[PDB]
Amino acid sequence: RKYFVAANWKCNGTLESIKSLTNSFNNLDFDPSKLDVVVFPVSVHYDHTRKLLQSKFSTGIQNVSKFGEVSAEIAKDLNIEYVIIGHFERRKFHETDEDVREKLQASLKNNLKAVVCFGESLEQRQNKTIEVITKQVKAFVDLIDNFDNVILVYEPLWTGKTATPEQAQLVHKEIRKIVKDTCGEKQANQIRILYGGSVNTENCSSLIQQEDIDGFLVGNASLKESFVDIIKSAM
Amino acid sequence: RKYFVAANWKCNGTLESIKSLTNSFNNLDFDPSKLDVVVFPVSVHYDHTRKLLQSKFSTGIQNVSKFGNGCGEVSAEIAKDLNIEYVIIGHFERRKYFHETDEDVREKLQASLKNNLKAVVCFGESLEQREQNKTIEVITKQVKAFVDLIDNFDNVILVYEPLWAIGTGKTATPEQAQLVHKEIRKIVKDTCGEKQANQIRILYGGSVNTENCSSLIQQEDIDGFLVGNASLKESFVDIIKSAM
Ligand code: NA
Ligand code: NA
Repeated sequence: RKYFVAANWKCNGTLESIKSLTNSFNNLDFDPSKLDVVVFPVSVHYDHTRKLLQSKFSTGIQNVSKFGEVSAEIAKDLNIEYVIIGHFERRKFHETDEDVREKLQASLKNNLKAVVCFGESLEQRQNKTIEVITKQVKAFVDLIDNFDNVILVYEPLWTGKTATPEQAQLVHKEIRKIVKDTCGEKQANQIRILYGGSVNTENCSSLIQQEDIDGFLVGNASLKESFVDIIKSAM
Repeated sequence: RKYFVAANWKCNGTLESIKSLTNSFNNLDFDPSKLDVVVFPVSVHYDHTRKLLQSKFSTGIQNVSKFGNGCGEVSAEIAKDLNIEYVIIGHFERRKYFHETDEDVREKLQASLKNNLKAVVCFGESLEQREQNKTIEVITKQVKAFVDLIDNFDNVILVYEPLWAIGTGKTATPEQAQLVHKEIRKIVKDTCGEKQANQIRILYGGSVNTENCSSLIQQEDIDGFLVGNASLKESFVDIIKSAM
């Protein structure tokens, strides 16, 4: 299964900053049949970003409507390949597990690929981690039609605490067993589970080495040149 | 006051349908020094739309974040960097489906005006509110939530959305609309002064079609429209024509 590294630029960038940053990304020699690399710019930067990045990179948008909203139909029509669903920022705009299920159903009926985010809070980590994550995942997992095309992301919302690569691997493990339980062992073995906590050039190798971590959804470190080194950890 | 006609495409369009629609719009001869016509396409259609439209049309986006730069949001800063001239704030759909509050509207307007954007600011009362004689109460509270932020009164445009006559069965008439706009205008007179109240554009944001536009625009305190699905049509040109 293909490792997958994603740049979530969140609400950042200017037309010049994107030219320079996409240029440095372009400089990276990687094989896209080996490794998926996905850039998620702000909506109004999408066409600019998609033009500038080479075809070896995929692109997506950071949210999609279950119905100011970008509909899945509109994304389909523009050849926009990926959408992010359920990012904790969106949940903390009050997005619920039901909204996440319903966005995924909308995206999948339109031939979109989805990067779906979940994970447990500090308080829930009352030893409620597998419970919280089993509920979050069961809320949408039955919708998955092709297990190459839905990418899960564990976001350790649990603050002044840091997650170790061991603690990440343990939650990945249990997500892939939730999937195995709920959908089958071959499905679980197919699905990419990315780490979506704090990822930088210094801890990325320790995480990608982990048996159940297949890449990353990267926030602030993906606004820098050196994001190419996070990609290189996955090469 | 120049009249002001806005096309809110809401969640609609493809690339070819936009090429076709923008071509029809470009065929209309109006004087943009006498009439403001603003198109608000979906975010991912903005670049395409702005290229296809002639300069007589202004453009904008349908929502803006209250947070600056720092998932899913377009900041006022990013908009200003893209030379996006207008934003829509407070549309009923955002108040309904995203829980947008009067506080969010104020902060969005604050972020917008600090970044040199012009703002189309929507408000309006529900059926239940109107039935309890709360029209004036609710509109006063909604307008007072942001009205002290307005500097140049050409650069903020108010929109009355009669939620009570949107998907309720109920229809509003032009007299009913005019009465509300007059009340809105006195709110602005009472809070910012006579000159500012007579400068500000107040649009009707209820159901606007080829059928009703002229009945609406002719009322004294109705200065235009924020038009939804009727703006996804070539005959949007005839709505503009009533304001010409
Ligand atoms: Na791995
Ligand atoms: Na009038």
